Amino acid sequence: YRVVVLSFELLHAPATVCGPKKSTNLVKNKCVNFNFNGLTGTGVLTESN
Amino acid sequence: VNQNAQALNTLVKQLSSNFGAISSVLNDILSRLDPPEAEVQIDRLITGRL
Repeated sequence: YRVVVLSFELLHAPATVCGPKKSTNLVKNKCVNFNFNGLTGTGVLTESN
Repeated sequence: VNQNAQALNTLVKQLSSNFGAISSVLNDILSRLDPPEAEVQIDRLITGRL
């Protein structure tokens, strides 16, 4: 039997491999459901100082 | 005021602790595991946080 082990680094860094989901244009100044490369959350998106 | 604030800050810090789950972040487990088995991970956090 041929065997493969798919090891993943789930430790945080910028995105380098990703599953087949399409991206979309980003909303600001409104409450939105949001994801960045698996960083799923819910809230208002705004420019940082 | 110091005792009130240290107890509040500890209640907040214990959101980050693992209690023996595969992540402490609930939304990690909700992305990475299917419901039939994710519930065995999340119970650790519900019990730990409670």
